[PDB]
Amino acid sequence: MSIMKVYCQICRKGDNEELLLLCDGCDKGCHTYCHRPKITTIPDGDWFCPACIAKAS
Ligand SMILES: [Zn+2]
Ligand SMILES: [Zn+2]
Repeated sequence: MSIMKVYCQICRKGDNEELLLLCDGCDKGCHTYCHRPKITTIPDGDWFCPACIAKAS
């Protein structure tokens, strides 16, 4: 078996799940308020993290 729990890359906590953004690209997580600059809109759809966007460019 495999158990997967997502934790924020910055604070390493898995609380505040609505605000813990999960990347569709790489499956890593980060809270809106743990990003800098802080994210002040909750994405309505899927999320791609800044590392994945930089690489895709
Ligand atoms: Zn965090
Ligand atoms: Zn990513």
